[PDB]
Amino acid sequence: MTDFQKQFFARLHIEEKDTVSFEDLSNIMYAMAQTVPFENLNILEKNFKEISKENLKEKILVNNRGGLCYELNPTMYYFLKDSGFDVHLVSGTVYNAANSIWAVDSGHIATVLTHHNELYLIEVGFGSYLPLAPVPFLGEVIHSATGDYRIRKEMTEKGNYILEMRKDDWTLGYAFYIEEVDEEKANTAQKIIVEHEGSPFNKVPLIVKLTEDGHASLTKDSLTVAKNGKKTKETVTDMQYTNLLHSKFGITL
Ligand SMILES: C[N+]1(CCCS(=O)(=O)[O-])CCCCC1
Repeated sequence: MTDFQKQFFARLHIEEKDTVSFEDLSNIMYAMAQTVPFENLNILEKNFKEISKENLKEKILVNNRGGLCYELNPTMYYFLKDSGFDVHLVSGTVYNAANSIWAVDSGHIATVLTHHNELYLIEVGFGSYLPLAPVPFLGEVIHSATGDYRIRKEMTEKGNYILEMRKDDWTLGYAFYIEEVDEEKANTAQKIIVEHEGSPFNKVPLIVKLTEDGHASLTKDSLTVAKNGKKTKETVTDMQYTNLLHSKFGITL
């Protein structure tokens, strides 16, 4: 068991395990969603670092922060790698179904896992749109509390595969290429999301995390808490913003 693995189990508040199985992945992903939030604050504080195993262990596992896709998915990638799984990073581009257009090119990073000769997409970083389990490339629908998810082989101008989702009809989440990439592509996604003028993540604070009974979202101005059949939206002032970061998301800057 490496230090990365130990800090990871600790971060997720789940049992240490010297042998991690495939059947375990779903519950680790669920635990990761409950504990590690999607957040962009290091872009705004201008203290993002190079994407690496050490920097990420320190930011996410030691300092109990969250991150964006190019931080959360490589984090899981490293955990999965030390756990003996055959894993790879892939690059893609998110689609903005609302406005019917692509997000910034090559802004997304994700993880693919090989088990028993079959491919699974491991997705823990796509905001709150989380499958909470591996998504089989064979095409099977994964049902989670955040919605439905499936992979399709499909050439677009942003990849040769797609992650589709709902919840009302199937809509494109992101397109990606199955071709393997490394940390340098991850650092490039960061640069893109930090710098590009059309990036959704370099203007205002954005923090989301799943919870027991739904999810919670925070911005410069408002806190949204969704439970089942109930949503609360409320204004947040600068004075309440530090407490909320800590109390709802375990974030201390
Ligand atoms: C296929 N598509 C996405 C459609 C968007 S939908 O929400 O309906 O799934 C349209 C532009 C070409 C590449 C992406």
